[PDB]
Amino acid sequence: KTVVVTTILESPYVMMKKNHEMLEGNERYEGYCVDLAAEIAKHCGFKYKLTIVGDGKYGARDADTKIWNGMVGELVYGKADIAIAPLTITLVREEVIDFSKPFMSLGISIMIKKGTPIESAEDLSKQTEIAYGTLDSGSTKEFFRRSKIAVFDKMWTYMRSAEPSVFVRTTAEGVARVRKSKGKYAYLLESTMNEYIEQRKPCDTMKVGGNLDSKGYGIATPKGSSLGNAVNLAVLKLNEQGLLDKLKNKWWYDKGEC
Amino acid sequence: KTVVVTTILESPYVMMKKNHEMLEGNERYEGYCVDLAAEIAKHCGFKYKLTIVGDGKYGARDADTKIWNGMVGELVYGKADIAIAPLTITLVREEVIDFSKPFMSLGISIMIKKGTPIESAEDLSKQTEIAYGTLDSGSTKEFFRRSKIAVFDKMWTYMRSAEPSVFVRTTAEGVARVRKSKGKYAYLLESTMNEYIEQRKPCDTMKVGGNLDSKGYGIATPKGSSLGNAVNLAVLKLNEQGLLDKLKNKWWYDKGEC
Ligand SMILES: CC(C)(C)c1snc([O-])c1C[C@H]([NH3+])C(=O)O
Ligand SMILES: CC(C)(C)c1snc([O-])c1C[C@H]([NH3+])C(=O)O
Repeated sequence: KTVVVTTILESPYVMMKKNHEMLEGNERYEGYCVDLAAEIAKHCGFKYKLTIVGDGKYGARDADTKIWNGMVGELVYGKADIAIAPLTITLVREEVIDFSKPFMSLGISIMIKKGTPIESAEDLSKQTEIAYGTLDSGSTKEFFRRSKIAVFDKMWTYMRSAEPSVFVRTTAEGVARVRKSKGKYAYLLESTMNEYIEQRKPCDTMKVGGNLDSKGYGIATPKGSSLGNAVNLAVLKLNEQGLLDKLKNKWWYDKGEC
Repeated sequence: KTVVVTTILESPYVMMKKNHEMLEGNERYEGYCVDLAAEIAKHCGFKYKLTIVGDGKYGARDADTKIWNGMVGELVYGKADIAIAPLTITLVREEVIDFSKPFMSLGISIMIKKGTPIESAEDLSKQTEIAYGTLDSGSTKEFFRRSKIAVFDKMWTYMRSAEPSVFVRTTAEGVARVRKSKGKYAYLLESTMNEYIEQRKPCDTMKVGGNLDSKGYGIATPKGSSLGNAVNLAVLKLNEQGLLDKLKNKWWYDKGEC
């Protein structure tokens, strides 16, 4: 009866509080999605337990074993009742799980270290001196892998063949790579995360150019779950009340460092 | 030609240095195994690259897919040339990878919060008020799962059926659980790690009683790797020179906090 929430450690959506070893249950975490989960639970009238996804993945269907991993897999195989995280709504996932209307809009974007002579995806695709990649798993990588758009196909061809690998395991690694590469590495990630990092010291990164696409994050539930309807209505209510905007401002700008 | 070393983040064997985002390659890590790897490389005359195992696992053969995971899998499938970590030498693993003679001896042991009325495995097995478990994966769990020793069989029966789960994902979680349980949780882990934690503030934990078994950690290489022989001779030389003891004292006691 206690709703099991699967989420993922991804600043500023879900983070461990300072000296968390001394805290219990949900009180161990904080962030945009922690606040969102509380608001949704409050609106839908249920108790919940926040759990961090085991493999630390968002969700992808293995070609080899066909087994969904990450938060999507947790829902598909009945391990969790709802996923509250920066989980991108995609066609492939929509076929196996349900998504509420978007609680946040974003698009793939380019992160560069300030000073890098790049302002668009076309620019990256037309040169080789500045390397570029994405999270080694996730919707961003999948977008490039499945895209037939000329520029993105060219970018994907390069990325999947680049050696050393241009892919990273976490956002933190992607950021560190941009920073330590002296402008020789550009990172492709979702816009709202790009905007978040822009506000983190040493304030040496920036989002450049427009977004490569447009999509959103949604609250996910198992396909056909009765919880889906109510959660979707809560997201809409929260959006209309301005709560969603308040949360972004709180975690992105109020706590900004630049 | 550069030896790929697979290891795992497990204090004090391998740890991220303070403000590591600003460091490159092997310089990002420190610890007992980082030092050991350097000594072995120096003795065998090769260059190497330290890499953290992807799934953060030691190594187990999935029953379902039969696919080895963790550092053992990295060696089995040819992703790494050598594993330098607190990898326990077991019969099952010895059948698929090679191990040098032990570079460290240890045994499964009991970790309790000071004050807990427990001094042995028999004591734990004869009561229910104090819960107890192990790493959710690894040689310790496997020992209990495969054991036919009366006391350990009884302990395993309890552990695999206990609800909530008595298993943890990491040593850190096992320790935090012992500490936050007010003596209501005992943790089963290898002795040298138990001894390490004993030296960490708040100095509220302790190893109690004798060990449940006797074994060791070995440097692992792919089955039949030419690198195995030389690495084994290096471990023996390093042991005879007192280097192995120096490293333990350095990371356990010299840096002790109790
Ligand atoms: C970690 C973060 C959410 C910022 C990013 S950046 N590029 C991605 O593919 C992702 C993961 C994606 N949203 C997903 O749900 O798979
Ligand atoms: C993490 C640490 C090495 C202390 C422990 S404690 N109990 C275990 O099973 C392990 C893992 C084990 N050595 C292995 O190689 O699987």
